[PDB]
Amino acid sequence: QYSSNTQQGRTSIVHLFEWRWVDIALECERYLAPKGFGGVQVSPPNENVAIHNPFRPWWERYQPVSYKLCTRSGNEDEFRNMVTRCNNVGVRIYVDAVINHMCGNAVSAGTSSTCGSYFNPGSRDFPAVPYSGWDFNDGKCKTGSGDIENYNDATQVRDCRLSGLLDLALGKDYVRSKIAEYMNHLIDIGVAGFRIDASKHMWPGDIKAILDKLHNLNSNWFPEGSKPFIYQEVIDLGGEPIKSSDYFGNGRVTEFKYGAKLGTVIRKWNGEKMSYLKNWGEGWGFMPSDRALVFVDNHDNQRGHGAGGASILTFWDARLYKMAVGFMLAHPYGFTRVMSSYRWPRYFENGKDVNDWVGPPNDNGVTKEVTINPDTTCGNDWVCEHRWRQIRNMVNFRNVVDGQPFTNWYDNGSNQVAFGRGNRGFIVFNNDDWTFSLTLQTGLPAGTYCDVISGDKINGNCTGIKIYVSDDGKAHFSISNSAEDPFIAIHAESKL
Amino acid sequence: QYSSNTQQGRTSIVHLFEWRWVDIALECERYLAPKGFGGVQVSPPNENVAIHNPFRPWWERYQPVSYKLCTRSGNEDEFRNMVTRCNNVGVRIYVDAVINHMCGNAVSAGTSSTCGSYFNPGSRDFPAVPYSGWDFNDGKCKTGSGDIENYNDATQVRDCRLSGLLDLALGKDYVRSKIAEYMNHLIDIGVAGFRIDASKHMWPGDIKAILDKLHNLNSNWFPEGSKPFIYQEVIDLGGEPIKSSDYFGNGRVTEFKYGAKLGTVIRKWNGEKMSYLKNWGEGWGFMPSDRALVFVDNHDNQRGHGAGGASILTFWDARLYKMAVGFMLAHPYGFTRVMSSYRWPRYFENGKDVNDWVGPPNDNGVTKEVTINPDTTCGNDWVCEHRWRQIRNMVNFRNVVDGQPFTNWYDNGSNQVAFGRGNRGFIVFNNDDWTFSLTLQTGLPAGTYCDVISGDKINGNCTGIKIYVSDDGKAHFSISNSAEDPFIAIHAESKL
Ligand SMILES: [Ca+2]
Ligand SMILES: [Ca+2]
Ligand SMILES: [Cl-]
Ligand SMILES: [Cl-]
Repeated sequence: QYSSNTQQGRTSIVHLFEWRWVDIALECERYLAPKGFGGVQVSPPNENVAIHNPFRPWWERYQPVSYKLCTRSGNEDEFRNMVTRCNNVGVRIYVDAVINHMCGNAVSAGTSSTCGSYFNPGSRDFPAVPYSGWDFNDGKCKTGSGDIENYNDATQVRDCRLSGLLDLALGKDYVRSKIAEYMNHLIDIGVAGFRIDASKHMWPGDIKAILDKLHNLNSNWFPEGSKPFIYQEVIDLGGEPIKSSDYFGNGRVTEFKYGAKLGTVIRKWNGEKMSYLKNWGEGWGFMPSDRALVFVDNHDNQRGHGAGGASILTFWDARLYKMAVGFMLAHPYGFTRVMSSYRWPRYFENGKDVNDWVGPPNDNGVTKEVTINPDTTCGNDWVCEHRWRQIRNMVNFRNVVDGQPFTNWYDNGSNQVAFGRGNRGFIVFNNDDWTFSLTLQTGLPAGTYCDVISGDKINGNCTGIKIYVSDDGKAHFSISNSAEDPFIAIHAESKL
Repeated sequence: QYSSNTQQGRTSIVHLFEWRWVDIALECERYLAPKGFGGVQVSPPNENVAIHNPFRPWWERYQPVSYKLCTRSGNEDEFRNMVTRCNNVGVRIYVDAVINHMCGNAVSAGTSSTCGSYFNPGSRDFPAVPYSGWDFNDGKCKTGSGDIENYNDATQVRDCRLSGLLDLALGKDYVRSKIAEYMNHLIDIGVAGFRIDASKHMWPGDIKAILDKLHNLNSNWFPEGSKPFIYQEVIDLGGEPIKSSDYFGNGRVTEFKYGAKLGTVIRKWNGEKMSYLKNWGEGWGFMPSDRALVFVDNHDNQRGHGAGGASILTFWDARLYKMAVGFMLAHPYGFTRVMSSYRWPRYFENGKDVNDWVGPPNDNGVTKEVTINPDTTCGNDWVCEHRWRQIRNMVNFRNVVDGQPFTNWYDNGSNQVAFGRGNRGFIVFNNDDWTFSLTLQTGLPAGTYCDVISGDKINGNCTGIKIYVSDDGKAHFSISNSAEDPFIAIHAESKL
């Protein structure tokens, strides 16, 4: 469950948040694959509730109605097509498994669901699964409201409803089998792994129990004995009885400390600065590197009230986003995931985004297709950070320097750093307010390297900055505190 | 060190942030004392640096220059006068001890100091103490910058400089004696205890070592064997090697989880709601009640980037501030402290308050006196939350119900709660968006009680809401979701 199952060098997976299958299919073939991306974190592919108030939320997909692969992204047919096509290009698909609950109990009974299955939350009836009264933890939960009231009572966290969300009774085999059936169905199609949603609200043991019921990856794209890659969403920044570690037995864990801290350091808040990043990794109190799944921002927290808080850097602050993402990708710690969002009428009001609920760009609740522009950017309001050059090349930079150790770190006791990955890469940062000039030991073979940030190496030449390295490995760098991008990166493949 | 040393029933101490001695003297006599306040947390009474950039900060008082009781609040003469006068009315004085460091090392040498003592930070010379090179942890600190670089290395946290702040060598006896001398000087004047600043950056043992060198409270106002009340500033919300508990041996600890969480619950963020507050206290993972020192907001975090984050409620959001403060005071857990701030040109910019550095209201760096208006409010820009009726009476409510157990808790599985303190008090809350009507068991003797929130009991009558309780203890309540104050509180002394 620890192996990504990616294909050939590929070190990172992108989350094409709320995208439609037909669009990820294409995206895979036309970009993802040729641009070295490992895989795609898809949105909950199961039939969910249709929330009309507010209008079609970004979170209605985390409120299950059945396990029919039939969401706003498409139907099973379209879904299979995507996996098949993406797999044919070495781009893995990772399904967002929503398995601790169904929809909110308050929700009105009816057919208001992405696939039209009937369902009555008040009576606990989900005929399309099927689930019923005794398949939910109603009895088991010890709280007065039946809701999670105190995150200090590890037990009520897993046995009670998260925000009123009907908590499936995962202790029962009927339920574990129904879920395993769902996840196995996916696997048979060609899935490479999952993102176990709300892992904190599930007993590690239950998650294991369920995982153990899984088949092996489809012999048609994976080797014999391939195990579904498993990363579980657990938000643990201390202060709670439940610890990320509690889940290492099932697979990787989402390290939310990573993105939080990094952002705090890039934003230069709380006296933090980049020179303090010498021992970035387990050194800053982060879960063991090969049990971690990192990212700067994830779909949820990029909206402000996630784990990190206002400190989380998102696409909105591009100049600093690109940097934090660049640093992350360049550093060896954890397994990386890059975000790819969509734009929305962000309107802050005393502390909150009154619109952080807004769903994907659409036309009367119908998700807009992702259109590509001659300059490789997207249309219809899809941000497409994964297509940005500064990130894209760094997504590749990671690939190129894979396996190489962290070294040749330099700092100016401020915000001007730089470090390399063995002899295949080097990256230099300047988050200070004064031009950065100095000759650094790049630990790279002599030659002329193209900065894959300001440009690329095309037809034997750089389109951006050129860096000159000499036998002794040294090279001079110059990054103005107001440069387009205050950081430069070079690697074995960007050498002329 | 655990006993507050307060006087007769008095359960809470107010922090008259940045106030001048002459003003606290008066305040004590004219208000504090008659209104049942226990004590006052004064600002660092020692000579500090004079920061002209930005102009006279709220934090220059946490950057020591000598131990001369001579700050912007006044001179020793004025200081003694305050203590003497306040003590004469049963109002204790608690000094903010700034003892882990002096000023920042970067600071220019000179006499730019509240009392004019000379001092050279670069050479480590504080002739007015006196301290010198070997009296600071310069050697001891293992980091490269000499600054605290990783809060995951408990040891460098106490041996290295906090934000460049020269870290006093508290391992040495010369230093412990110099500090003890300072704290003992204070005690001889009439101090009741302290607030040990930056306790996290000091070894529990050092703090004990220093405390042990202290005399006993002045026999002129305290009983024989009175021990200085000790509450240490330690910000611990988990995730770190250093734990609040690590200091229980010295005295109480600032529980920052309290204010954070409560605010999150009142703001109705992260699915939180008041009905979940059944077992508020150690039940929510908080440090042992009689080792805790609670508050909603403290001088630091009320500015946003403190422990709690944007979740911390301050005077700015009065409607919700009053409630959180009311709940806190009404609930038995921990020893309470109420904040009293001053207004400032708050200007937010992408995440931060570009003015959270602004000092107290003034006239060319001279602190403005605190003026009182006919309606009991303050002038010259001093907020004076401690004078607000909703708080003031609750500060007394605590006194009245002292010793009584938590009971008769009620919730509507939402935000409409209520609970009582034995048979001397009852409080009802409505933080829901719909009028609150219901007959609750107040566990109070039958009679007609005045709501000490909407009004008072004066000359045998209520000036605000009247609550009618019958023998059976029941009483009806009605709080509109848009009432002036969405919570009502009654107690033994507000009965006609
Ligand atoms: Ca659960
Ligand atoms: Ca220290
Ligand atoms: Cl996630
Ligand atoms: Cl404090």
